[PDB]
Order: sequence, then structure tokens, then C-alpha cells
Amino acid sequence: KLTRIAIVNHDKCKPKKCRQECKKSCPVVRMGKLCIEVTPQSKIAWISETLCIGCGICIKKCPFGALSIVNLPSNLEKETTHRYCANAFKLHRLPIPRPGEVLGLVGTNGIGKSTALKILAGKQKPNLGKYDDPPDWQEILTYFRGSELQNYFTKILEDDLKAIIKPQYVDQIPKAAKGTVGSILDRKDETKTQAIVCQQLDLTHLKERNVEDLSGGELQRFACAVVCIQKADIFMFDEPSSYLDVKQRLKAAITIRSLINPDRYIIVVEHDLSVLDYLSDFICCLYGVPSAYGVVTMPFSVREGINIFLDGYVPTENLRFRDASYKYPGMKKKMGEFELAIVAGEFTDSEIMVMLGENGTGKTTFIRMLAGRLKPDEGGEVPVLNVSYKPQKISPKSTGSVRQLLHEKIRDAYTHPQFVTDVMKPLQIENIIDQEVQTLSGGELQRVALALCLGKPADVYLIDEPSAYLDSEQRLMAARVVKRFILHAKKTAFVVEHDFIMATYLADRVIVFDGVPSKNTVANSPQTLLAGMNKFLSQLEITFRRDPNNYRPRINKLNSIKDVEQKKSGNYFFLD
Amino acid sequence: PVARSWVCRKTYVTPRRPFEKSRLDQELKLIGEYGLRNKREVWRVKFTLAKIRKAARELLTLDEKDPRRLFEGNALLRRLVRIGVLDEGKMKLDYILGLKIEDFLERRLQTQVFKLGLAKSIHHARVLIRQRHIRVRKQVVNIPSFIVRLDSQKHIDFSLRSPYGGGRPGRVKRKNAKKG
Amino acid sequence: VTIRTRKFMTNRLLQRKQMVIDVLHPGKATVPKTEIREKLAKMYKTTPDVIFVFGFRTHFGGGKTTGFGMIYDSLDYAKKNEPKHRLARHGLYEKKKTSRKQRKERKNRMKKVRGTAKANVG
Amino acid sequence: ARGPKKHLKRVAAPKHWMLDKLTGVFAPRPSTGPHKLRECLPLIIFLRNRLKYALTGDEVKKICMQRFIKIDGKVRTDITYPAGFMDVISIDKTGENFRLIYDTKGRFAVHRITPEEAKYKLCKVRKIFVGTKGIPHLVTHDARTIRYPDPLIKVNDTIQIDLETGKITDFIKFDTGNLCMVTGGANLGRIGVITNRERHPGSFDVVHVKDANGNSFATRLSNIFVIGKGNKPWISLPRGKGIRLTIAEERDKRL
Amino acid sequence: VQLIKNGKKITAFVPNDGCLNFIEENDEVLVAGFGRKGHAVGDIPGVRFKVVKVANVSLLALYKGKKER
RNA sequence: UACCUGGUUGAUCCUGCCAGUAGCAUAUGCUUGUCUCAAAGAUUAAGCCAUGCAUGUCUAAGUACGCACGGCCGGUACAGUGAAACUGCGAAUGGCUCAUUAAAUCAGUUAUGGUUCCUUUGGUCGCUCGUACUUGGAUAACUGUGGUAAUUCUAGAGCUAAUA
RNA sequence: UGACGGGGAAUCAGGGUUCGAUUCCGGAGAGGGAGCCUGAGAAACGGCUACCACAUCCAAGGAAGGCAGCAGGCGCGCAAAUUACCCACUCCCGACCCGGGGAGGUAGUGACGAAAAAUAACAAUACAGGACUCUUUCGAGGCCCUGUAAUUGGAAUGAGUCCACUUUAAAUCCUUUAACGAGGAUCCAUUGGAGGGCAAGUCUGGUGCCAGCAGCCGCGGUAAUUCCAGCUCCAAUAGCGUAUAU
RNA sequence: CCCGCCUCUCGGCCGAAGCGUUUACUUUGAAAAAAUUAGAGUGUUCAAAGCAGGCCGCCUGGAUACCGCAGCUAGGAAUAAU
Ligand SMILES: Nc1ncnc2c1ncn2[C@@H]1O[C@H](COP(=O)(O)OP(=O)(O)OP(=O)(O)O)[C@@H](O)[C@H]1O
Ligand SMILES: Nc1ncnc2c1ncn2[C@@H]1O[C@H](COP(=O)(O)OP(=O)(O)O)[C@@H](O)[C@H]1O
Ligand code: SF4
Ligand code: SF4
Ligand SMILES: [Mg+2]
Ligand SMILES: [Mg+2]
Repeated sequence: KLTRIAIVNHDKCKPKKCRQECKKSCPVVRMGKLCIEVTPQSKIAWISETLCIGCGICIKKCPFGALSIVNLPSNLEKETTHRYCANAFKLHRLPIPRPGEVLGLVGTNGIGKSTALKILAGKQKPNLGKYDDPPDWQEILTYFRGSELQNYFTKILEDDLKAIIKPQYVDQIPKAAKGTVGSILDRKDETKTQAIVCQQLDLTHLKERNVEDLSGGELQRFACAVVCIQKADIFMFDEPSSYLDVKQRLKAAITIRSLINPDRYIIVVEHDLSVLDYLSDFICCLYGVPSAYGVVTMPFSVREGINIFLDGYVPTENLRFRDASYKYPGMKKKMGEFELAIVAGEFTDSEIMVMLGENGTGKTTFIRMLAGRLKPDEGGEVPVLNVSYKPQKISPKSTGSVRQLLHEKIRDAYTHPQFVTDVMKPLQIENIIDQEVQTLSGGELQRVALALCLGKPADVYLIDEPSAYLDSEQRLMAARVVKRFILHAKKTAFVVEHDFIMATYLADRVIVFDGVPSKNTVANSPQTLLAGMNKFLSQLEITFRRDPNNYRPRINKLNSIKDVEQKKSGNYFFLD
Repeated sequence: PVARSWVCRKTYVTPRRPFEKSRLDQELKLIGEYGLRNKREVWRVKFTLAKIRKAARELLTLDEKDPRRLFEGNALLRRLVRIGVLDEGKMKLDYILGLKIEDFLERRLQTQVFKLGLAKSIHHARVLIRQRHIRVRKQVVNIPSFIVRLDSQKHIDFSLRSPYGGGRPGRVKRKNAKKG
Repeated sequence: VTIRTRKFMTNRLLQRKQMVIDVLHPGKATVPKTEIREKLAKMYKTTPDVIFVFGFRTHFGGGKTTGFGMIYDSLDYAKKNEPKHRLARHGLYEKKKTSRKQRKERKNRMKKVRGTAKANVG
Repeated sequence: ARGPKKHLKRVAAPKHWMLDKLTGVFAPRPSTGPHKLRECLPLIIFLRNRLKYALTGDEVKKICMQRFIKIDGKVRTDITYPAGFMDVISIDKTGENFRLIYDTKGRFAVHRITPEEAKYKLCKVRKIFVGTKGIPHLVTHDARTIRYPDPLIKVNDTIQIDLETGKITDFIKFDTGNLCMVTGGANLGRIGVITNRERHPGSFDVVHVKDANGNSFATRLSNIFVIGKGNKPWISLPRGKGIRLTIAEERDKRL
Repeated sequence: VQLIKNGKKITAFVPNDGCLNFIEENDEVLVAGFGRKGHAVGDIPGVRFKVVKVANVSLLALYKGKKER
């Protein structure tokens, strides 16, 4: 049974004129435990959130009716679809797929959004919340009885609707993929189109490098190609804006809608949600306590389902799930294919540097030569002291738990206090410190690897890509983590980002990577935040815009009334 | 708007005084004699005799040449001589009211299998009917409350697919006749 | 095993003969309709796939089975007059499966456009 | 209802169509036609339930679009076309002819007529007026409008028309002493010779009939259809010939 | 008991032996009449209501040991 | 099957009500092997609604120059199958609920001699004493240029029909 | 007025009394009110125009709304079902044999209710009765019947698994039939009761006006015919108990 | 139980017809939506139901009655008002 909570709005609740009938009618007040505390000298009633029993007595006893009853989510075990193990995560509901349109799934991380894909694609038979004695496919098809899906799963069981997924963990694919991009992509096409899939995804300039050659941006866009040529009907796109810049995110969004025949089944799952208005037609939402249970809501429309989620209150249920709305010279590397000619630029202490790049522009080569590796030109600065370095792709190899790995292999004599209250307590790795690092998903893997790179003392922090594999909620948490750490440690740091809202917030100083994308590159002298974004967004020819109330960066339509009047003045984003 | 019929009726009337010892005594005697299963099987026969007697008790207050009397009395007495509870000579409407409740219990198929010698006791007759052994002129009857009218009372035989009829004996003996 | 044919009406308007089949099969299961078509086609001097039977209900007790059957003049009158589910029981016909809900979604989506675009909006 | 109705449920249909209760929710509504809605047979009832030439409702349509069925010598493609009370329903593929005649229970019978007999019908003349430089018209009970009638014809008479042409061959005058059939109320279907008419100003007139058995009834004047002259009927009759036997003699005849 | 539906306050009798102990305060109970249709008698003064359920489990199932809290 | 029984007193006969007894519908508790039927968001809120769906239609017989397919064994107005749009018709029936309504609704009855009626079915349609071997102008489908963040929004340019 | 009207429903000796939102007819309305376009037919809402009220998207310039249709979720509640399949049926619409129909049909959840009806049968042996032709009594007979005993026995069969048929748009269920399937036939029938009303303990252990049962009368203060338990029994029986309208 | 000895205008040994104080009452007759309710027929395997079905192309059902009050009608003229 859902927990119900009494909810007061601020308007039409003027407490001086209506004689405080809500407090005097409540049963919990009439023992003396104060769920309601009002006075006639006040501006609002305050109903307590853990002392309300949710019994609905206070609602009818109000003169200017302002009091609503609102569900708060709980463990329900009502129409459970799949539970993974003993004392483990429980996926309650199944999403409904639809022909010929795109389905988006937004929410938090660790809530079950990839597990929903594996059940709808034939990759799992769910055990219906019963892990000892799993029911088999006959009795699964009598539990979705009276729904559409016991026809749809019958198409899965005889393979009348073929299901191919794009994997969430995109960095690990060349371990089962050997050779060249020309051979491994083109032997498995099974439709010889070969013409739109590269030009919509900016490819055939990467086709004689190896599959092991690519950095994480180009590693991502290869996998979007390998699902799209294939002949099937059911496609699931796991986090397709991971490791990508904004210009390639729109091209990935357009090609997903080029996979629509009206008989094809496309659902996607996003955490970026500024191309989601250009990417999907209907959006389901996943609430719950993270990794204890997750439930799928009903599908809402594109513009509708976002603004429902950003307030965090679902209107088709009455459920509320959230109340919150010093000098280095320039050099040439050429690894094997193309050079990056850095222009010699200045450098500071106790300031922040943000790399603004493209898919193959040289960000993960410039963060290596600051650690003193791969230096074929004479000169280039060596730092005096040891350096912290985060890798792009963390393929971990460890022993046992993270309490051996974090707490007794780096700073065994700890730096708490003060280490944990400033850094570790918002980063929330004390809950997952019991679990081993080898079973981890990509959200916790990225979150645990930052803890060492902040936890190491060094002079220059090489930090790259914190906005991979995380949700939208803990991406502004990382910003106050890094801003309050290095400007109170008085050291400086290299931060490397793809996301627009993260890179705008921190940046003291800006390093721009100009030139032709992935064929000849130049890293410019360090510019300011105002001209640095407004030059770089003139290289995208893409203009951003704040939604005025939840501060969300939204992208203008390409030739529009807002876009050409912003590209005229060159303010590609106001107040950077 | 559906293409249905919801027409149904109840076919027993529960007694008013529930614990009168004389009523319990007489109906338990009828249960134990005639091999009924519960008291609702007695009350249903009381309801059908009560409906018959209500029809005759309605017709008997008329002038005797009103044609509703002369048509429906002849039909009702013809059905009672057809099922056999009123004998062929005494077809007058005053002899409907002299029907006892043991007339319709004698014409059941269970009592007419026990009285026609096809069972060793009356409880053997009901368990013989319910196991698809008894047929009435090539229709295999699984109803112990089948009221046998007397152009079907003559043909009561064992089934053509039964072990006490034609052949193919049951699973007990054919598992028993495999010894090695 | 034994076919008896109850009331017979020869029907000159739809070019057939109309009858009610009695099938006595006292030691067997319900006989297939193919065997009934072979026995009645051996009875009425005609070929066995111009005759169509349906609706056979086995009576209670193991006894007779009673249904309908109709014997056409030729196969072309059968392809004009017989219902398409009853021809599709014979392999003479097959329906294209979408069947009802994808057609309805394609009907409500082809109302949103105009012109030649209704063909290239699916 | 903001307009006309187009459907008719099964339990609200006429009793004399003798429909089931469980075959479906709806009954066929008769089309608008010559005959009234409670007093007609559609063709889908007449071919599906009375004659059993077509088992399901699509096969009555497959019969009628092959131009098989003639109603009054005219080829009728509507399957719900109303017909009744000596519409001559003629099927020429099998050479049969049917005239719709009430049997004495009040139901439309399958009653067969001779192939020489199906060139005429009878019609009760309901309205006599003049028009349009003195042209006299005549309106039958199946709404045939005939110009230039015989000038002795008055209301409530019976004429006999040729079914090929539409022209009056001869007429019967309404009297005592003519044989009569009722198209009517509780005494629908009984055939007898007329004995009386009581004439009332301002209301329905009651006409007393005496049967071939001698039992008598009376109905309203709008229910009296004259069959013949004298005691000679001009049509083929049903096999009981309109004598209502009581439930006692009908049981004794079924015995 | 204070009723959810109209907010009036009643006094209800929790019938069987030891069935007081299965009740926490601030619970939903489903309260039926006492059997005499508006008149309050027994030997208990001014009480005409009795409790059937507590928190969607009935007091017979709690009392016999067939269900638990 | 036109029926009664316990309770005022030390005891009795009564007025009398309470409680019993049997149907019946709404819920709820405990229970459950077969099989034919079968009500099911009315009661309180005629309160609020995400999403799919619930009304469209082409014959021999209104208008095709879309190669969209296709005959002509090829030389002429058009073979034929036909997506689209114009046109005609249906969308006023069916469905759902019971909020208003107490001579209002509704029911039997009687009348339109005080009115309308698409459709069907019969009548009428050289009754009139005054370019015709067939007349005009356009606009859609189509082609082409675009706007708008946003709709089953539609604007400009060029064609061509009619049972418009 | 917790009032849509009627055909009707539950009770019923005759009379009455009460109920009818509800599948047929007739009316009214599509959030509250208005006002209109087309049309033969509307004051249409799966049409339009505003006002009120509430709500969605927005580039804050604007755009679109109406489940008292089928399913579904919110909420209120003591109180009510699956976002399934199809035009085979029954009919309606259309220019029409040909297309369409959450109208309808079909399945699912379903102890609201209604009809049928399993949960053993028979033969032994032993014991007890019964009447006995014999027997004043001890004592007889399968020279005759009735009951019991977790004391034996081989005959019958469906619950159920499940090839097929058959049903049907295509499946399902029912019916037919092939193979498996019964000893304690653990393949284990429940719900209320035993003072009177009211069919059934004048039993064994606990508590000792406390806990409680009790519709009423009443029982409970150390032989409780009433509480809490066991045994036995006794109504009803695939059902019965309680609460409210009647 | 039924009629008879003890109204007038006139139409083919008068059917037809000028009409007589009203009504209440009664008895027949017309018209009274089907479904439900009594009810006839018929072995859904019995039954609740259903309108089917039966005989070796043929035969035959899908009845009937009640529907109060008000209206309409012809027979009666005790009892009751004027
Ligand atoms: N082992 C190798 N052999 C040959 N060429 C390589 C190898 N590794 C990298 N490259 C090339 O050098 C370039 C280096 O890529 P870079 O590190 O700039 O990408 P990145 O900055 O990580 O991209 P993003 O940051 O968008 O994920 C790539 O374009 C790649 O083609
Ligand atoms: N085999 C498993 N064992 C334990 N937990 C699992 C298993 N599979 C999935 N989970 C849990 O299910 C959740 C799935 O998260 P995920 O689908 O990655 O969400 P998202 O991709 O939206 O971040 C994780 O929190 C994980 O703990
Ligand atoms: S909710 Fe209660 S206390 Fe608050 S303003 Fe309203 S009446 Fe006053
Ligand atoms: S929900 Fe209950 S506890 Fe909370 S304010 Fe209302 S009456 Fe009080
Ligand atoms: Mg995922
Ligand atoms: Mg990178």
C-alpha cells in the first residue's frame, strides 16, 4: 500500500482568516504529536512529512481548500515483473513498446533502466519476482494475459520480431571485435545500403584505423552504426549521448528516427534531455529508491514527460517522487594518422581549465603529454611533482572489495578529517564500499574512480569526462564537488567535459581545440569563458538558450527567429 | 445490450422453522430410504409437488365447463399419468391432491435402477449411475435425478461400453491382469 | 463409419445441396471431416474437394455426431459462394495478417497528412 | 433522438416474424417501402427463416444481387425490402411462386401459388380523389397510385390488377355477402362472409363477420380486406382456410 | 475511532478475547454495527459499534493464528 | 404450509414492545474438487484524466494526362488496374449515464379538417404557342518557391476536368 | 425527495407493503451556461463561437482542449472486471455482393446470484442386535436379515496429466476417444453451535464477577450444563457465519 | 336458460331505417409493443434454460390467458342519484 502524505500549497492557505480548522480536526494532533503546526500570525500551514499518517481527515475540514493528498512511493510488491536475486533489486513493471515511434526513458541511475530492455528484447525470461522457482515461458504468457504484450512476446518467442540492442558499456567492444572498422562493420550488414549510416554519423574517415584505435567519442559512434544497418525490428538504444559533443548528439538523434519504418519498434534511454525533444515521441519514466525497486510509469509525450519529470511529480498517479526541481610550449604528436599542433599557451595556479572539443580532436592525447608521455617534439613542460590522471576508459583489474582498494591502497594513513565530510559524503561511496569493484555498473565505476583522483595529492589534476555514465541529478553534484575542492586546496586542475551545463558552471579558463575534426588539429592559446564558448559555438553553428525557470540549456531550431538574431550579435549563449 | 437470457429461478424453498424435530425426522427418513445426498434434494421434490398442487388448487375453484379447466386439467393429468405417479384409470383432478411426496422419489433413475434389479443396494445404484454405467435406450445418462417416464422405464440397460455390459474392463483389472 | 443424411434440400439458387450429416462412430473418437468428405463423395458420385462440411458436435455418451454439409456443383461456384474462412480451411485461400490494430493505427495516422504523402506515411 | 431511427432490436421486433432471442442483439429493420413496419416481412427473414434457402445473412445478399428474386414481378436488390399481404414473391430459377397470406394464427405463411395465378393480386383502395384537370386517381393499400379508375370504385373496395401492366381488370364492391379476410388485430387471419357494418360518425366503424363454421367476430373497418365476390375466394388460400380452431380442437387435431 | 468519511468520532468494541493487543493506535479499522440497528445494548452502555478489521486483516484471522500483523 | 417462541411477578391472566424465525439484496469473514448459465465504478464525486482506439465510402454506370503498374504484337480522344484530390452521401442512428425535472416526464387514449418529412415504393416529367452535332469562367490532386519553436496550420507561382 | 417515467422486481392466503440507475420503450445531458453554421433532420459537442471553471505545451510572440464510448489510471469510498482477439455471427452505414464498425460477437478476472453434482461402493471374517419353524432356560441357521471394526480383499470411476480429433475468424471450455492416474482411496469439506428460545454434553482440564461469552433472558464471586481447550454430537453442506437497507 | 299473445321514416310477405332524460352498475365485443409472469407442445443426458425439432425428399410446431383505472361498443334496467 502506497503511503499518502498531506500536501499544502502556499497560495489560498492564508491562516489568519479561516480559523485553523485543519489542526483542530486532525487525529494525530489530537494526541499531541504535531504533524500540523499553525498559528493565526502565520503565512502557511506546515504539515509534517513523517508524522502525517495519510488518512484524509484534514482535507474536508478546510474553509479555503488548499490541502491535497499525495502519494509517496514505497515497496508495493503489486504486479511485480522481475526481481534479480535474494535481498536484491526488484523491477516492478514492464514498459509498453509501440510501432513506428521512439520511446524515451528518463530517471535516476541504478533504477533498472537497462534491465527493462533485456526483458523486452527476449534476452531474459523474467522470473516474476521468484528467484528459487522460476516460472517458465508458458506461465509468463498467462501473466501478461489481458495485455498487448502476450501477443508481442509471442512474436519474440518464435522470433517473428527480431531484437537487437546497443550495449550500454560501449568502451569494451574491441575485446570481442578484432581487426578493422571496414571488415568488422561490413561483414554484418545484411542490408547493403552503406550510404546513409556513415554520412549521418560522420564516418568513413575512421575506417582504416583499427577498432582498438578509437577514443571514447569515436568508440561510441561506431556502435550506433553497427545496430542501424542490421535487419531487425526491435531496437534499444542504451545511453546514446554518452561520450559525445552536442553537434554529434543531434546527428545521432536524427539517424535514430531514420530507423523508423512504421513496423519497427524503437525505444531509447537518455540522460542528456536537451536533444530528447528532437529524439523521441513518447516518454516513460522510472521512479523508485535506487537499486531497491524501480517501476515504469505510463508513457507521456515528448514536451510533456520532461516537464513532469523536472518538477518530479507524476500527474497520472498522485505520486510525488522528488520535492526538488606555469608555462608550457607547444608541440606535435602524430600517433599514427594525423598531427595535433598545439600553440604554446600560458598556465595558472588555483584556476580551472576546461577543454572544448570534438570527436577525435585530441583531448585524450593532450591529457597524456601533461603527464609526461608521448612527446616527440623537443620541449613541452614536465611538472616537477607527481601527477593525478583519470583515464577515459576504466577497465579495472583489482583484488576484492573497495575497502582494500580505496581505503588501504591509496592513503592508508588517511587525510580524514577533513577528507570525507567535504568529498566522500556527497559522493556516496560509503554505501557501495561493501560491494566489490568487479561487479560494478558504469555509474558507480565512474563515481568510484573520481574518489582516487581527487584523493591523490598532486599539483595538476588531470580529470576527464565526469558526465559519462551518470544521470542528470548527480551531474550538478560533481560540479560543487570539484569547485569547492580545488579552490580550497589552492591547487589547479584540468577538467575535460562534453556536457554543456557542467562546462559553463566551473570554468575559469578555456582551452579550445580548433581545426578540421580528427584530420588535422590545433589547440589554441587559452581564452576566457565569454569569447571561448562563443567562438566554439560558432564552430558548431549551434545556439543555446536557458529555459527561464529551471535553467535548462535548450538548443534553437537552426534557422529561426531566436537563432539568427543570436548568431547576429555573436552571443551564442548569454551569461556563460 | 447483449444477446443473452438471464432467466433463472430457484427450485427449492427453505423451511421456515429450521429445527423442528418432526420435520428433521421425516426428511432424514426420506434421505436414508431413497438414497438422496442432502436435504435440498428433498426440498426440491417438495417444491415440484407444491407447484403441481398449486396448479390444481387454482383450477378447482372454477365452473367445470370453463375451457381453461377443461384444457389445462387434461394436460396436467396427462403429464402425471405420463410420468406414472397417477394411474391410468383415476384421471380426475381431485386425485392430484392425493399425491404423496414419495411418488416422485420412486420415479427417479436411482430408485428405478435399484428397483429394477440393476444394483445390490440403492447406494450402489447412485454410484453406478454417476460412473457412466446406466443408459436409457442408447442414451448414456449421468444424472441420478432423471425422472423415467414410462415409455423409457422399459428400456433400462447397462451401457455398451461398460464392463458389466459389453466389454473393455476397467483400469483396475487390466492393471491387475498384468502380473509379469 | 456410418453416414446418415437428415433433411435434404437441393438448392438451385446458390447451386448446392443442403443436408444435415449424422455420423455413427460407436467405438471411435470424433471422426475427422476429411473422412466424412471421402464417404459422402463416394456416396454422391462427386469429387471430394467440392464438398464442404462444418459444425460437428459429438453427442453425450459416445454416440452419434451431427452437423451440416453442403455439396457444390463445381469448384468455381465454390470460389464464388463459400465463406472465405471455410475455403481457407482447405488451403484454397489465405489472409494477410496485420490484422486489426496496426490497420487502425495506420488509418488514424493517414488522416494527419494530405496529398501523395498518404502512401509514404505508413 | 435528434433525427430518424435506423436500428431495431430483436425483442422489440414484431412477434409474427418468430425470431429467436440468442442469435444476436439486433433484428433487421425493414426498409421504408410500401408496407408498414409492424405489418411486413423483409426478404432476409423470408429467405433465411421460412424457406431456409440461405443459412447465414450474407447468403441472402448473395441470392439477391444475382437478380433472382422478383417482388410483384420486379427485380429487388434490397434484402430488407418489405413485402406483405399478397405481394407475389416469385423466384424464376426454381420456378416457384409465393403469395404472402396470413395463416389463421396470424403469421405470414409459405403458401404456394400456381404459375398461372401469379399474374394478378388484389388491392384495397384506400383513397379516392380528383386532380389536375379532373383526372381521377386511386390509391391502393400498397401505395400504387393508379390514374383513371372505374368510376364506381369507392373507398374500402377490392380491385384486381395485372402484375405486368399495373391496370385494373375488375373490382369488388364492399357489401354484406362478400367473403372477407382480416389483416387485423386480435382476429387476424379469419375468413368469413360479412353480415353487418355499424356506422358511427367520427370514429372507427365495426364490421361483423360470420365464418364458414358459423362463429362470428367483428373488427374495425380498416382491418377488413375483401377477398372475393359472394362466398367465392379469388385467391389460393392456406390449408386451414382461415377457420380458427380452439386450443382444444388444435390439440385434438395434433392428436 | 474517528471515521475518515465524515469526521465524526465513535466508540467501538473490539470483540474477542485478547483482541485488544493486536491493535496499534492510528490504524485503519473497519467498524460495523453491533447488531441491533441503532440501539446500543448488550451490557455495555452507549457503545453500538464493533471492529471487524484492523489494517486490512480481520480479527478472526488474527485471532486464530491464520494470518499475522 | 392462512403457523408462532423466550423476556415485567413470589405466582396468574392481559395491553405491550424488545429479542427470535424465514426470504431478499450490497459489503465483508472463513472456505473450495467438477460442470452448464451469469450480474459486474449505479449508490459517495454527472469529480478529474496520460495513451491507443470508438465512422467512414467506388460500382459496368460522376471527374484520372501520377508510367505508380501496364497492354497497344503497336499508332492513336480514352485499352485496363488504379494511390491521391475534387464531387456525392453518412457523420442526427448506435453507445454511455441519470444530474436537472412532481401534471413536467411517462402511460393507455384521441386528433392533426392546424404542420414539415432526406430515403424507398407507385403517379407525374412533346400539357407551356415563346452554338443545341453540347456553351463559359475557375479551383484541387500534380509541378515549383517558402514561413512558423509549435497544429489534421497553410501562403505565393504554374497547369488541367465535373452529375462542382 | 439518497425522484428519470413506464413495461417490471422481491416478498405474498386474500388484501397490502416496498423497490425499479440498470440490457426493451420514452425523456434528458455530454464540466457549468449560452449562441450558431451546414443539413431534410441538431441548439449536434468523437461540429464551431465566446464567458465561467480547471488544466497541457511555449522560443512567453502564440497553439490545442472535454472518456456520463471500449479498456485503463487518479480520487472518493464499505462497495465494482483485461490499456486482449475479430468482423465468422446479428445488423447498420456507403457510390456498394467487394470497404468500415471497442455497435456487437469472443476469450480473460468473477462463490452477486441460479441449475446439475464428486468426496466412495460391494463381498468376507469377527462381534452385537432382530425375528425365529427348534428352543420354558443354557443354545441355534446363510435350516433367514441389520449395524459396526484406520481387520482383510480385488471390481468400478473421475479429479488430473495429457497424442489426436471436434468446436471456432484463430485458439480456449464442453462433448468423443488413445496412453497414465485410488488404501488411510494423505486425491485428508468447511462454517457456526451444544442452558432456554432451538436439533445437540447433566462429560475431562484451566480461570475464579478477573479474562471473557451473551441478538434477548442470562453464565462468571474454586462440582462453570454458557468463558478458554480437548473428546463426543448436530444442523447446513461446496458452502456457511456476521453488518445494514427491506 | 330463451321469445310471444297478452317506436316511425318507408326498401326489395320490411335486412334497410326518423328517434327515445341522463349517468353510476353488469355482461359480451374491439384496440391493447415484445421480453418477463402463470401455460401448451418438445428427453438440452435430467434441470435452470432453449424454440426447437420428427420419420426411411416427407410431415409439423414457433399456441393461449390475464394486462387493473380512463376512453370505445352493443345486450340487461334489480340496487343507487336526478
Ligand atoms: N593506437 C592508435 N593507432 C592509430 N591511431 C590512433 C591510436 N589511438 C588513437 N589514434 C587516433 O588519434 C586520435 C586521438 O583521439 P583523441 O584522444 O583526440 O579522442 P578523444 O579526445 O578521446 O575523443 P572524445 O574526447 O570525444 O572521446 C583519434 O582520432 C584516433 O584516430
Ligand atoms: N545480476 C544482478 N545482481 C544484482 N543486481 C542486479 C543484477 N542485475 C541488475 N541488478 C541491479 O539492477 C539495476 C540496473 O541498473 P541499470 O539498468 O544500469 O539502470 P540505468 O542503466 O538506468 O542506470 C542496478 O542497480 C543493479 O544493482
Ligand atoms: S489549511 Fe487550515 S490552518 Fe492552513 S489556512 Fe487552511 S484552515 Fe487555516
Ligand atoms: S493526512 Fe491525517 S495526519 Fe496528515 S494532516 Fe490529514 S488528518 Fe492529519
Ligand atoms: Mg542503461
Ligand atoms: Mg575522449
